[PDB]
Amino acid sequence: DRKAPVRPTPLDRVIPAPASVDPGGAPYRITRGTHIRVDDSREARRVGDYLADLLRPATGYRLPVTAHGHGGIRLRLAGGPYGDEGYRLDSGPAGVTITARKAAGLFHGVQTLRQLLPPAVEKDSAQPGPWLVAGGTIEDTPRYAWRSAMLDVSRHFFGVDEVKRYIDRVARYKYNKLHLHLSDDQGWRIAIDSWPRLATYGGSTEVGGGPGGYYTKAEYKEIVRYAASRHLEVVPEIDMPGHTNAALASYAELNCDGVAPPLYTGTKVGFSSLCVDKDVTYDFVDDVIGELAALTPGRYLHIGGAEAHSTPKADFVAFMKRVQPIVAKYGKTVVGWHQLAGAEPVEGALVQYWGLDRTGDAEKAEVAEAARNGTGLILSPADRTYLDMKYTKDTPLGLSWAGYVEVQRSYDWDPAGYLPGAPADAVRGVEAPLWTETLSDPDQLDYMAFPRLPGVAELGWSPASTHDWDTYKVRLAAQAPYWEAAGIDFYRSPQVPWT
Ligand SMILES: CC(=O)N[C@@H]1[C@@H](O)[C@H](O)[C@@H](CO)O[C@H]1O
Ligand SMILES: [Cl-]
Ligand SMILES: [Cl-]
Ligand SMILES: [Cl-]
Repeated sequence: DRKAPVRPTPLDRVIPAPASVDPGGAPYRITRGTHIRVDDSREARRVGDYLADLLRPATGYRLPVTAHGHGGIRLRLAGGPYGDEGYRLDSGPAGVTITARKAAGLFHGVQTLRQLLPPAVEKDSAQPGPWLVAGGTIEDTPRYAWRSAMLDVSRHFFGVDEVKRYIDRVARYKYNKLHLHLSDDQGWRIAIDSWPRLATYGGSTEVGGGPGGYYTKAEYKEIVRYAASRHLEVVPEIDMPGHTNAALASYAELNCDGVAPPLYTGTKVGFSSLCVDKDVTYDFVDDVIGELAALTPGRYLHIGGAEAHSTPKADFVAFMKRVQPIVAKYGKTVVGWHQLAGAEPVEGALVQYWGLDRTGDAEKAEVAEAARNGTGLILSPADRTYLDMKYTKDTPLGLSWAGYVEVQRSYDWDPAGYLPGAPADAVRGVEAPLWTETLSDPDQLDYMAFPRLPGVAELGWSPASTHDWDTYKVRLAAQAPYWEAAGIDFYRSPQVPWT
């Protein structure tokens, strides 16, 4: 009875593990006449409609969303110790009630609810159910405020609809930020009015050659809107001064020798660099950041800064000293890869650490020192959360430069005591980046993203006290029938006792 269990799945069997789970009493059962009761507000109905849309296909129920009556499923905004993202979920014969202070909390409660329901809920045609929800109470709040997923749309371009699909994949696990890697050596993916060729030429191809693509400002705006409806704050990244061949190939004047390099379709890194000694370089950066900031309602702007191997150390420092202020000029908070820690991060900046266990102490120290100086840390170790890394030497896709990364390794660590010498309070959260040198279609993205994606979300959300591989793997194994029913391909790791 894998697809449609006789009894409801345990109230605690969800990912991320909730802060508090108190099972008790009989379950709730959604039936044909169930109404979704919400408060009389736009944001309330919004979450209500979102839930109805997720349930209507598999149940074949009407599931009206209204601001009156005593609906079997109620979403209510009220006071409580749930913060901006937490919620309380009560379940029993009397119905299911999700209470929170804000819409994001109700949304997160919905993500928990869809896991309490059976795998059949993922189907597109009416199913028999039963639509059971374990009885009891769940009180949930997040450990970290920065819980993100990155999608590389530069190595291989993914259109608006494919990005929306990935957004829905991550929304399942309460991620709250979407990092979009909009530019690299193989492509520039955002139209900039002041430099039209960046998109039309710089975005004309991708890894492996052939058609590439890019987002018009309208398309980017739609991605931001869709992400916002899924409570994901979009963090756009324009990598600099390295990983800039797409831009360099589009405008000869940006190159130190004044010659535009060919469009790049390979998979190597670290060979490109903006020309630090030219004034035009900074007019370019200002124009791009200014236009990107205007399209970004979010608080952050990622300027990258990693693998600028064609940029002398002194030049890199000088470059970052000059460009960081540009971000604040346009009202945003700068974010950069941890190499920025070696280039005097400005006040309020955050750095994304992608180091490994084997990274030298000197490099780790530089980042820990930045943390001591007030720089926020986003943890995404290359040998832990880089979703493009192979599970084993036999994985058909992905890379292996950071060694192999099985499911347990990706999950089995604690952000608070990860980087030696770094103050725990400097850790803002975690991120799971999905690079695309080897991935060209949505299904391939799924195979490399799952099953490690839920694990990184747990690290960002769950209390350290709930962290345990032996019990976590059981909750992860439980996702199998859901992904199968939803058509989500995933790596059936031998470390997980799949249900
Ligand atoms: C922070 C950063 O720039 N990461 C680079 C990225 O260009 C590449 O796609 C990925 C491969 O796993 O890891 C590094 O080589
Ligand atoms: Cl999905
Ligand atoms: Cl090459
Ligand atoms: Cl390389």
